[PDB]
Amino acid sequence: MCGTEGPNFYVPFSNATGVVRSPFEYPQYYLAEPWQFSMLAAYMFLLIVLGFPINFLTLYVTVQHKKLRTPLNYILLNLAVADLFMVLGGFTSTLYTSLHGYFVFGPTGCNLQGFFATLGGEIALWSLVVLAIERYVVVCKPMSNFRFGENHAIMGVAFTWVMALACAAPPLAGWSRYIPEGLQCSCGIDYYTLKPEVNNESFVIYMFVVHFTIPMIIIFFCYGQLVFTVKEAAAQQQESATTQKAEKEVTRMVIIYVIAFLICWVPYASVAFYIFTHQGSCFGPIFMTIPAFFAKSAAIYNPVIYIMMNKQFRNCMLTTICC
Amino acid sequence: MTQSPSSLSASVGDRVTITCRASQSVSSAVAWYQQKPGKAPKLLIYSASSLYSGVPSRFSGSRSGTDFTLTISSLQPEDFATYYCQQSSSSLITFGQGTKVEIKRTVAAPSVFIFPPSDSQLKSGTASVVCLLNNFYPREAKVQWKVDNALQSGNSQESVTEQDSKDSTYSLSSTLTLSKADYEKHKVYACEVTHQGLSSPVTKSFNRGEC
Amino acid sequence: MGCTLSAEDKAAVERSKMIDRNLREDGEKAAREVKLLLLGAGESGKSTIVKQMKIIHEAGYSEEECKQYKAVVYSNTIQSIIAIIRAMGRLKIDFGDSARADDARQLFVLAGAAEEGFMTAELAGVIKRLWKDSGVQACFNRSREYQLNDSAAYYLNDLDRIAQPNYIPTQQDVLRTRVKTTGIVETHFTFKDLHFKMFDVGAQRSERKKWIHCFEGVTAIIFCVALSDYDLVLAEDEEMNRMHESMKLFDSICNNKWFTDTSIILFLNKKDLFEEKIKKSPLTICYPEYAGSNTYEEAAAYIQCQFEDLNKRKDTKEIYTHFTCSTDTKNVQFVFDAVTDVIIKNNLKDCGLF
Amino acid sequence: VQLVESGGGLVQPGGSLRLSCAASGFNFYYSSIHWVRQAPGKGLEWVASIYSYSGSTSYADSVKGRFTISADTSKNTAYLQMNSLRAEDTAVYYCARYPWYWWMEKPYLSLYGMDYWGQGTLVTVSSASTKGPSVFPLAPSSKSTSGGTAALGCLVKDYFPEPVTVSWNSGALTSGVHTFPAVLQSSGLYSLSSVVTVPSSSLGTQTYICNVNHKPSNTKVDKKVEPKSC
Amino acid sequence: QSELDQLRQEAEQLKNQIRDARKACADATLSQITNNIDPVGRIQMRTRRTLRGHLAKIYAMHWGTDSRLLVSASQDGKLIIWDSYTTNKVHAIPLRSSWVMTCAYAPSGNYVACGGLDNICSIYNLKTREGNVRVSRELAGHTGYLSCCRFLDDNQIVTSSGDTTCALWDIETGQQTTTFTGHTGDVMSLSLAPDTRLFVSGACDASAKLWDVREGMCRQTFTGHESDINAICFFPNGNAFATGSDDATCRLFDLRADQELMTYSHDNIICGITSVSFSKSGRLLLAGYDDFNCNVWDALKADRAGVLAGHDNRVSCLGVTDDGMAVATGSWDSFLKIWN
Amino acid sequence: NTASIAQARKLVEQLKMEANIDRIKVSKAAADLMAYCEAHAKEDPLLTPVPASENPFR
Ligand SMILES: *[C@@H]1O[C@H](CO)[C@@H](O[C@@H]2O[C@H](CO)[C@@H](O)[C@H](O)[C@H]2NC(C)=O)[C@H](O)[C@H]1NC(C)=O
Repeated sequence: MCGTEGPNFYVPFSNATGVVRSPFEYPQYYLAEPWQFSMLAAYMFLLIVLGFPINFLTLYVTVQHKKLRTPLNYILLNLAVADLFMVLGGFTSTLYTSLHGYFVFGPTGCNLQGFFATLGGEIALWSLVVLAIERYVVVCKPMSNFRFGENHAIMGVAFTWVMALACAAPPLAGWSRYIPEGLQCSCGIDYYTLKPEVNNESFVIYMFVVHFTIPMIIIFFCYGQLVFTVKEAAAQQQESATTQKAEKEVTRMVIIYVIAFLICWVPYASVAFYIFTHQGSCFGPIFMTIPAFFAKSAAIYNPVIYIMMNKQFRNCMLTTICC
Repeated sequence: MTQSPSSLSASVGDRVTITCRASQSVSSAVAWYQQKPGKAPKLLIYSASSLYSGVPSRFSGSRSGTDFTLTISSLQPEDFATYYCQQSSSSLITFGQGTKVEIKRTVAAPSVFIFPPSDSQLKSGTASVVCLLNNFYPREAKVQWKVDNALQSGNSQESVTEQDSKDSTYSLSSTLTLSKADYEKHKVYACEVTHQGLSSPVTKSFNRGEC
Repeated sequence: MGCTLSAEDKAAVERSKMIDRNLREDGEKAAREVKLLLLGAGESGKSTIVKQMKIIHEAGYSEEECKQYKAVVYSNTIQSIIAIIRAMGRLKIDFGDSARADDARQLFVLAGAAEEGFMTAELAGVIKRLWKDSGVQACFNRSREYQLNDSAAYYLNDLDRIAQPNYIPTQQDVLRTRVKTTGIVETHFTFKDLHFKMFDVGAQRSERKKWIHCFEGVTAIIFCVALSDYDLVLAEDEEMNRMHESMKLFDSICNNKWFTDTSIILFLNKKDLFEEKIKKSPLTICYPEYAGSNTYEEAAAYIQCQFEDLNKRKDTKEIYTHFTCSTDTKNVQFVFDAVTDVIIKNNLKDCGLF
Repeated sequence: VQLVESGGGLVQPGGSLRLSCAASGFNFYYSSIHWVRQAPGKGLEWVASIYSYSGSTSYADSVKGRFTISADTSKNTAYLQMNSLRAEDTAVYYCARYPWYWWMEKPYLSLYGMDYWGQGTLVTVSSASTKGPSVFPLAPSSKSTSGGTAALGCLVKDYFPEPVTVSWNSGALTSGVHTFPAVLQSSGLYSLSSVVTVPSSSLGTQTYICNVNHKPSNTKVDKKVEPKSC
Repeated sequence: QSELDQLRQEAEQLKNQIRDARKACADATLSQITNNIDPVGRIQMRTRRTLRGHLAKIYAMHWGTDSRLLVSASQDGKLIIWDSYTTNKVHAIPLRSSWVMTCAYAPSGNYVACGGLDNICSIYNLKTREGNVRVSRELAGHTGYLSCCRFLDDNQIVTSSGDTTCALWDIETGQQTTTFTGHTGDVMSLSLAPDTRLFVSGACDASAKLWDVREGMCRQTFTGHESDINAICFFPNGNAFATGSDDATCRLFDLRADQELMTYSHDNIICGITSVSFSKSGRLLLAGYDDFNCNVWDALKADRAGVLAGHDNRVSCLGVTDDGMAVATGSWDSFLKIWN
Repeated sequence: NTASIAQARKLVEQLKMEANIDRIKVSKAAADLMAYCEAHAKEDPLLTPVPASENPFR
């Protein structure tokens, strides 16, 4: 084995020289370059101070402006304030434990931080897919007999949070396990370390393969069908300039949704499958470092692009900051 | 064909409902007249809804089928008289039987007075014996009398005075028309009247032959 | 508090829930319904399109409708004869009937007008015996210039036939009874899963303030004119240009603040006769620069460029143009994909994507 | 306007009189005049009517076949001729005006009611000739209830005629009295009775006089009442 | 044919007689009389009840004389009868066409009548034994729309219409009795005196006529407005006549003085009048605006005793109850709010 | 052309009938207005506030 383990820790680096010690006892500064992790704590500070005021103005448009209320903006405000909750708890936990220099909170703190961070990423995913099918059913009109209301909206929110308890139930009930990863200042999920007690590999690859495969093909076929629908609708009409302006807008905006979503989410699943498949070799720390905070950069990357789309909220925020 | 009105009495400022129901289908040709003694009929409502000129807002009315309803709200002390229901839909013209309205009085103890017959009318050959029970409400009352320990019928007569404006009560006369020879054929008379208006009766026996 | 009137209160709550169910079904069937407004200038164009879309019905298909026009024909009968007698009473000449008993029959029938029941033989006998006086027809001659429904004598002779029970009359009595103009006529028809409701204008007013502001909520507007109006006479004076007030109507609707975000659909009814008068007469009356080119085909193009560019700097709405077609089936297609397209635009602007 | 009756009076059985009501200021050609019977003690019955514009008229069922009516529209005077009178026909006759047609005069709203009413007059049927009154005095007993009322009154039998005028007890006594209405007895004529509310202690000092005052019969009867022990 | 111009000169002579007489009645200063009274002070009212259920605008509202039942008419095609004390429905009534511009309620409480652009006014019986609401009659004969119509009595009703005329109707014969002509402009509103003998008719010719019921002759003309007239309200004794207008101004006229008394406006008030109603005292003036604010006016001192608000959309209808304890309002916000 | 001089005749006749009309002085009319306004201002239900139990709405 490439390293040592105990009740809840694992280190990939060799202990053959006998220098490795418990993560919460002594500072582990030989493991990586000092200035790089200090500097990444500094851009964590830059990222939280960058990320908060758009959320605050989102709260201000939420409370102040009553004109913008609609059943889909319940889903959008759920994404926003939910993202506030996860970024505050989990990400200020990361900032404080990075400020002390090493792992101070103990096991329970990063259990709590672990299901908050992971549940935050997946409720972001479920919010995106319920938004996608909601837009599809609204604009495309699959069957004549339906009109939009509050019922499927609150079933979408409740559906999202029972998916959150579905993701939270194995690590909380005693059916799964949380450990530190990478630079051991955050506690996510495991890829290599083997536990004969539970043998959690089969259902974590269950949830991995399901939660990876379903939403992307849903988004692809639904957005493809609506884009083709708008295209042929433009093709039969042929006189209104506003129609081809509309197909241009939905074309650019939909393809940037696909490339932005693809680029931000897919490499974490890629390295998850390749690391889970190639178990014979142990890899350097950067492979254990980049997908975590790159996924956190995707987590702060979601509100700007998914809020900015509506010109109503753009006019309200520009009127708000200009006055 | 005829029609069947109703009658009721009430206190000051009380709503009163008078109903005139018809026998067959009749259009809205109906009028209500007030008749107090000493006055001509006054027209109040014509065609069962519309008010006549000069009548205040206290009066109202309605039509439902053949049922007609008269409504008097915020009653005045001067408005007490008979009200007649009128039909004018065919060349034949039917009048109603008429109603009455009386003022409710606080209950009080009535007085019965026995008057012995004077010797002047007895020696004049014809006389009337009257037992006056006065100062009483309601209007309805019946008097019974015995003659020589036997009740007779057909020889009795009655009279009714109008309401006193001060005492607010009634005085009713019952008068017997009997010959002098029946008084030699008469020994004992007793007047006893019982009705709902009096709470408790009193017993009375005083016979002629005491001076 | 009594229990029984409290149960009447909760009974009013559940009956109020039934009322709420009626509001739910009525509000959903209103909210899914496609509403479109109808305007126009020429009577022949609007009548041509609405009679073109008209599908044939039977007047007497239902006995309940038969009861309906029994009530309406009785209403025109009794209302007609009472209008005749009061019309005689409004004359300053002393025109009474020879038979004095018929005046008692006339007062009796003025009493008989008020009941809600069925018609009896005696009243029909009254109106026929009064009708047998030819001076009543002389009063039809005098009252010809007054407030009266002009078919009235036919209703009385007809009612002489109607006196026998268990009659059923044919269609022309019903259709003749609905020969009237005023009021806005609503139509309901179905083409390819969409339910349409049209609201026309009776032309009752030249000035539009209150009823034009109450037409605010509407999906689309159909405006129809005859382009041939420059050769058509609509004048009480020398100036016969109908297109001036027609463009005054189009500019009046387009410049009204209430209809700022709603589109316009525009039709040109007459084209063949128009082409023959293009050969017969040049369109020099309007503008010379309009009549720069002799050729007949592009003469239409100027009309749609004028009516198209009369928009006042607004690009949220666009004026759809169409041409006359031999068959109605082609016409409803343009309405169909037009309203489908504008609904798609509204949903796109509602989603916030466009 | 005013509707004034004329031609009335007190009638014997077998006689006949002409009833009349004068029209004042209104058009008589366009209206109808109505006569009703007010029975004593009961309500109103309608009997006859005159219609001017059509000429036909309607009668009550019990009365038709006896009366005939005529009218002159030029003099504004309508007449009623009454024949074959019976003893039950005593009633007060009111002149009443109902408009049948309201449009041929002027354009007006529909109406259903009696607009103008006369003051009426009494017509009776009686075989009782004019007779002076027979007045029988009363006196209070000595054996009575102290605090009650003494019967100072007079039984006035077999008097004529009615209506009666309001004058009692020689002017000095204007309040405190109850006088009884007359009822029909077996002899066919009316009788009077009265009692005065007098305190029992005042019988020694104050006396009262029955004055039977009837204007048309020229009857002034001073009847003397005397105290007796009874 | 030139004689019409001659009688126009004589008419103008009668007009200068009018200005001389109105000057002779204009000698006195009203400001002294209004100056001789104490002010009232600030008034604060609160919304105690609100009403729901409508999916469309509110174009009509009318009170009953029993001060319990309120009737409100929407343009989605339904009438619903309200209970104001307990917030309960009474009846729900569908009608043939969704075009409703007016409503009314019976003084006796037995009838309700509505109408609109379809030229046909319908009167409905509420006390029918079958347990529903039935169409009794359909009155027609006008050529335009009818803006407002209200009961004077249960046997005869008055309508105003878009053919610039007014008409008296009889229910039982279903035929008009008396018609009133003489306007050149459309009739916009109607109000009748509590004595029921006189009703005045406003128009768009910036004029007002005083009409009589029995004699059929317009007796006095009131002119001097610069814009259209929307609402009318009578003083409770019938001796004062108040007028609303389009230019955010309101005037009061007198029948016996034959001159305008006081004009109400403000520099910051630029939105027109949609409804006018008095109170039982006549001291207070209520008025609706287009800019969502109903100002409460002092009639004598011509100052605003308070300002009420809280609606989101334009107010359409305003009224007071007969007993004087409540003011009801209606708006395009599809909700009703009563002020106490 | 005769219709408008007929309307001119109706105009001048209704104005001549309008000429003989009583015209009350504005002082005593103002006294009437202030007298009713003080009377039922003292009987005003919306100027004199209502007790909470005397209010039917509560
Ligand atoms: C890695 O392995 C080394 C073996 O050298 C562990 O070091 C020993 O730790 C135990 C702890 O009780 C000591 O008793 C021994 O003396 C240590 N051996 C030495 C210093 O040569 C070290 O703990 C391991 N690291 C872990 C488990 O994290």
